[PDB]
Amino acid sequence: SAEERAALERSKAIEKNLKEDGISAAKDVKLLLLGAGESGESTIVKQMKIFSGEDVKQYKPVVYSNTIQSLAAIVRAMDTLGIEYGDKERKADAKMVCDVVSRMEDTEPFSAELLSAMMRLWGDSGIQECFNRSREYQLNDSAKYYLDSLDRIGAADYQPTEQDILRTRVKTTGIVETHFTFKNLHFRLFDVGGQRSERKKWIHCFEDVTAIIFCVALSGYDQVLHEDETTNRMHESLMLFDSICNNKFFIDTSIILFLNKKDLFGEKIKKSPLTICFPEYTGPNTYEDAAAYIQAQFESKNRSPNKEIYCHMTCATDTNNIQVVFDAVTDIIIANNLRGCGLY
Amino acid sequence: SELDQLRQEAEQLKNQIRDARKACADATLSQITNNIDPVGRIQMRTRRTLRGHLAKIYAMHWGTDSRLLVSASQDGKLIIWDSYTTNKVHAIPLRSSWVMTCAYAPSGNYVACGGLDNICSIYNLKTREGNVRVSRELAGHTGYLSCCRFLDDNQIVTSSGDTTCALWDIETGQQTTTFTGHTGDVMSLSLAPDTRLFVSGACDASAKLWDVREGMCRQTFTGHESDINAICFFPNGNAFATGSDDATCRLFDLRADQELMTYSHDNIICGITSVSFSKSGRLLLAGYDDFNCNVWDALKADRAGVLAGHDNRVSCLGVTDDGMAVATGSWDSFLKIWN
Amino acid sequence: TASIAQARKLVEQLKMEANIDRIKVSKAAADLMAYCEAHAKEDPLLTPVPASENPFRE
Amino acid sequence: YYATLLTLLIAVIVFGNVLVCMAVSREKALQTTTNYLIVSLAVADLLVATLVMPWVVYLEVVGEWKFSRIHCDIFVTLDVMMCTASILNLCAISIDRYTAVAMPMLYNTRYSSKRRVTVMISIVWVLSFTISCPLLFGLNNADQNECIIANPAFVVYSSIVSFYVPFIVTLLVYIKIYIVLRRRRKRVNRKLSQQKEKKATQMLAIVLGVFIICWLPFFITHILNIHCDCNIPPVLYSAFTWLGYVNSAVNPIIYTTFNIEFRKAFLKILHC
Ligand SMILES: NCCc1ccc(O)c(O)c1
Repeated sequence: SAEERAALERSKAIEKNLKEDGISAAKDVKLLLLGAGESGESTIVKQMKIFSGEDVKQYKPVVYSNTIQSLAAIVRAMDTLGIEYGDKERKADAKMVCDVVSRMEDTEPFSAELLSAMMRLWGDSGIQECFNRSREYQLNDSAKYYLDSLDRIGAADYQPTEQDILRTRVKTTGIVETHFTFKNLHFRLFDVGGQRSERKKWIHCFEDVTAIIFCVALSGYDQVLHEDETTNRMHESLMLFDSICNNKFFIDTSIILFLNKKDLFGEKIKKSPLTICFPEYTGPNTYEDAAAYIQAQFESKNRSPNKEIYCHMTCATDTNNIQVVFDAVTDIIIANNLRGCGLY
Repeated sequence: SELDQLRQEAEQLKNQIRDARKACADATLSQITNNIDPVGRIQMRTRRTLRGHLAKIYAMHWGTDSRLLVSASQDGKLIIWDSYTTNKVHAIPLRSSWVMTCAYAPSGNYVACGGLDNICSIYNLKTREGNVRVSRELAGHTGYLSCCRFLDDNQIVTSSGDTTCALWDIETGQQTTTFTGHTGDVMSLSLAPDTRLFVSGACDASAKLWDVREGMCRQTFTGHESDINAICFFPNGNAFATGSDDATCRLFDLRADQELMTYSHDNIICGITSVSFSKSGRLLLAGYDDFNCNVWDALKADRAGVLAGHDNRVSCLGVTDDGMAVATGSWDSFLKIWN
Repeated sequence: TASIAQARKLVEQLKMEANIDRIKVSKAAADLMAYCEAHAKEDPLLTPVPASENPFRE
Repeated sequence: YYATLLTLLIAVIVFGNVLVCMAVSREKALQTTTNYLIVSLAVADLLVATLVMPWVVYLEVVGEWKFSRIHCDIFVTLDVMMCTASILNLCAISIDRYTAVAMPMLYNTRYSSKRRVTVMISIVWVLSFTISCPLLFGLNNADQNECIIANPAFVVYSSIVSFYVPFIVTLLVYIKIYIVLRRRRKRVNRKLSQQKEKKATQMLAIVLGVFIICWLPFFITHILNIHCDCNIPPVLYSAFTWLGYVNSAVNPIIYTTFNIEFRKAFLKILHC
């Protein structure tokens, strides 16, 4: 039938787009970033990210829909709090905004009528009072900013952003994806900082990650927080490292280990050099030997013949971070390809 | 002082609940069903294979017409399939590829998904353009979304890795009710046939029966030792079943406030990832980590048959409303329709 | 004193659940069976549907 | 009448190669470009052992080809086609390993991976057909019960295209892969990782050595026996011809017994 042929044409178009996307998506490198504290995670991310307009250009319709949904929330605040508009006609305009939101039309092109009514609503002292009473009814202050500038959001039709906050996504928390390129490789680094939840449940989703980047701090050799119940950062870092190293989903996934804060470590070891975390350590009270012992403590956790740990010492002011990851990734991929052939 | 008095009172109340349980737990389904015939051997075969995902499939759900199937995978594409022809109907790109749950609205107008980004995204499938766009984003969770299920077009129930569930108003985009009382991450939700009650399973292994309108936990059930990964309701709404990492499935009755039956086998050392019931409730299906799905006789605690066409862990199961077909999905990127 | 507020919430939840009425397990099991038996003839997975009727076999 | 002593060679060639085919066909871990090329190699060896070797035995039993002329033309054509396909599969394996090291991002994918395997296998069988095709008519010039390839028009062409070009291809590529592995080994610089490189610097030599020793003396003789009067008795020519099939018996082990996934597949197949 003609109807089935039309369905087949739609299906073929879907399959074609899915295949083209899969083709481009596969040409990449995936890196998972882990640590057992604040560590050097933020340092390594800032260093790796040497896209800036990418999100700005892409979220215009998001800021727009947040602006309208918030304005409807303000109208709800208006009726909940008992704050009236000076011009009672604006209440009808307030209803229009709520209907736009309740109709799920707040992402649609913004008409002249919507701009006229919303600008009339925004200039009323009762809307500013609704924000003044935002402590009773919860309102979005960023949307307040965009509403003050609503004339531009509407009249211009499109503008990448009016704020450099990047929507903040403070609540987004969760997984933070950092995209970058270096030489001829693209990378996606997954900074999983917001998952204050059980790792067993979410770790499997990264089973196919090309490599794991693990950041620890050398200065943590004697750094004990009250939250750590007398245990120092070095031991928490080693326990997490061992847990991930022998995880059933990462048996063959290589680890790139960064030992950060080498300057603070080298200065701190003048007093009590590595005695506090590793009381059994015996050797010169020097930067090189203490660092070698710590690295050995991390190296000893690799129990798989098909896995290796790359180690590099860093400093916040040490910019040689992107080449180290690039080279480690190259060697990881080569090793995996060599095992495919079985040479090696 | 006050803390010790309250802890002792809590222990006394738990003991009273346990004794109240013993007052009724003087029978079991495994004995009363000795008077009925077994279902016999079930030999289901695949009738359709659905290809298209390039990554592990994490979620699947059947619509109310028994024809349109929705699935989601690590590719970041939510795909709506015509289960009779294998024709694809929709492919919805996601803003975040870390998707773990999806649902299909009973009206056929909306779909939902979410995952590790802590945002529940509601999509409108019935548009004038013919394209599918995000209709709403539900923000406010502080952990990953483990299950999303629609009650109606304007109301959705979410569950997250933040020890809580919530009832969301889709049109407003805000939480209206929250469900607290869990201590571990919550893994799954199942809604009652009448939409008024729902259940949740938790890492602490205490599944709970929640009152949607009251906003509180009405009943707490225990029995598993490890995390509960899947939960579903018995078709008549008076019973539910859970699957856990203990390679065990358990059937509970809400009015008895009891565990009725334990499903286990000596050769099952893999956990349960999905649980579902047939239209009559006679069959219980569960997906396992050994790349198959066992079909249990829900009234016998035995094995009715096995579906074993997958090359990786089974991630999702579903049964049509009329019982005509069973769908499976796994980490091998394929979906299968069994009959 | 957060642990006290938490203990109070736990005590109130247990006091509520302790007063829920209950039925015998044998009755719940009998009702469960009655449902399954009443609709057993209607369930395509227990009573296979012929290809002329089954939309996946036709 | 002692040709039957070659029966075990046929039995060995088929046995090892069927295990390879089953190792892939019964397993999903072994689903790589190298495993597909290895299976193609195993197929070429199974076909030479099944379609050609029994007639090599028949001809050795009775030196007179007491069979039809068409049957011989077919036999000769298949002998050349299958030996050429085996050599070209060795070339395809070597070049795939080169891609794996020289351009690691192209190897570790799925779309270009399937395209490269399809092209390499197709070109191997297309060339083996093209090269053996002239033996189906005319040039064979068989006489009475003797139907042995000895036409310079075909012998020189075939020897160059079926062996010397494929020969020079693998050795430079394998040596280059070694140069890359050695130069990286000397920079990466715990004993096992160097040892793992060492096994590679030994396994590559094995692949090259067995190829060189099995096929080289045949093709030199193959050309020399027609080029000029020389001391090449039929026993030497036949011994080198048989060595050419010994290579087919050898391939399944050097290609599959070093790979742990193949070892596991074999243990499953063999109930071991
Ligand atoms: N019998 C060994 C196979 C063979 C024979 C003749 C040839 O020209 C050739 O290239 C290969």
